[PDB]
Amino acid sequence: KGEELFTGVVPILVELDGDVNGHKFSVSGEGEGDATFGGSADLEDNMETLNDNLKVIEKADNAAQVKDALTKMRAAALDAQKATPPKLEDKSPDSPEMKDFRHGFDILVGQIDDALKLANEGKVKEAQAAAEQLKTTRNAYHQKYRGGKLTLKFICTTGKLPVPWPTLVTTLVQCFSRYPDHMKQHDFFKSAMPEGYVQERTIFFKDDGNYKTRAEVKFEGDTLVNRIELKGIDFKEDGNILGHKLEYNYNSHNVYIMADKQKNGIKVNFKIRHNIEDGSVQLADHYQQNTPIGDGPVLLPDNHYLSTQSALSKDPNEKRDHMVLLEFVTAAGITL
Ligand code: HEM
Repeated sequence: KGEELFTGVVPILVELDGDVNGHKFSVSGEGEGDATFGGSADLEDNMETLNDNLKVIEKADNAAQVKDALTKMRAAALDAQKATPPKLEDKSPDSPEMKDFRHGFDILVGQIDDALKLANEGKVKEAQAAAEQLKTTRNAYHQKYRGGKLTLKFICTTGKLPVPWPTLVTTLVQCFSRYPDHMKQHDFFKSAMPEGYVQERTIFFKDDGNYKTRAEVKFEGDTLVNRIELKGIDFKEDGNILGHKLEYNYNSHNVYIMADKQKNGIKVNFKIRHNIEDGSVQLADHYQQNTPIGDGPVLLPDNHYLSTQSALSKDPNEKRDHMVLLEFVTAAGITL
């Protein structure tokens, strides 16, 4: 059926026309997605350890906490180094790709030791700053070896963007989520293809204006395309959106999905958390429905959720206003 069109890498194109508070603009993006699910219990678990202990470091007060945490990551690293990631199952253990994979953890352990030295000395601040640089390695290596890669570069084609890039992330292809083999009957998104689906949202920015978006996601030839119109009203000119007070980063979220039998579709809600420069957080409340375009039948799911992670970055050679996006996403909430 429609999931078959996602079994390999798929080229993507994104076009957005926006008007916020009268500020018109256009964003155009291209890239690819890779929705196939493959998983390793061992890596999953090593990666959980790594992930949790980084957060412990970020919030820690004293060196004792940071040392303890860094030591635990180091074990996970060396253990993760012996695994075979799902993306490289078919590769020889001594292949160039598997060597690079292992080399990724040689860098990572190197960086951890750097952070250990600073921690042992009592330099908690400096250690936390050295712990941050691990993220760069994670991002580089996730982009080569982690499953479900969605990758896209977006350019503001009308010049300077009058809203922060982070606020447009959600709007700018949930058909590229990884549904685990047992949850494949709950994947509305892929099921609707190639005729595709209409995706509508209202996004309420706490104590500021709202965005209201309408989009068509469908295959145009071999490309999965996402085309959106977006109106923003009621934004405050010294607010976080129009005042450009949002940090250039993105958090991880749960996206809650349920069937909407009335509309042969799905209703969807979540709350995006946008970090602000001063240290505060600004909530973006998402209300969403999806409706098929075609008359063909479509999988209506049970309650479940998508778990998301995103890295935002820049192309050092790009002079236009832009955003590079790396994103991994997995359906969850239903066992065997
Ligand atoms: C501090 C650094 C890192 C963190 C915080 C981190 C975190 C994570 C997280 C949270 C996941 C998702 C696990 C899940 O889906 O349950 C993951 C997956 C993965 N990571 Fe990392 N990671 C880091 C570094 C690396 C490095 C250096 C590599 C490669 C050398 C790597 C390779 C992978 C792979 C292949 C997956 C997919 C696991 C699977 O699907 O079985 N990671 N990581």
